[PDB]
Amino acid sequence: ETYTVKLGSDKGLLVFEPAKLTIKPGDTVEFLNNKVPPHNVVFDAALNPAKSADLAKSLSHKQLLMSPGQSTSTTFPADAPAGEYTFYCEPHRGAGMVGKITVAG
Ligand SMILES: [Cu+2]
Repeated sequence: ETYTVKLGSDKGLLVFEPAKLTIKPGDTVEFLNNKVPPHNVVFDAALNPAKSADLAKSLSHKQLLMSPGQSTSTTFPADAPAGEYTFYCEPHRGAGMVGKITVAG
C-alpha cells in the first residue's frame, strides 16, 4: 500500500526511511522529501532483474522533491519482474539517498 519513504529522517539525517521495501505484485509507494533538497529518484539503469533501462526509468520518477512536506503517493504495474529494484536521488550521491522495492507476493 503507498508506504512513505522519506528523503531524510529527524533534524539532519539525509537517508531513505525506509530503504529496503518488499511490496506486493503491483503496489503503491509514497515518496516524501524530509531534508536538504532537491530529490529526484531515477531507477536501476544498471541494477535490475532483466538488466534494462527502457522500463527502469519509466518506473523511477523526477518530481524535484524540494519543498518541506512534499509527498507523492505513486503506483507500479503487477509484473515488474518481482525483484529488488533500486531508486537513487540524482543530485545527492555519497550521502546514501538510495532505496530498493521488491515487487513480490
Ligand atoms: Cu536527495
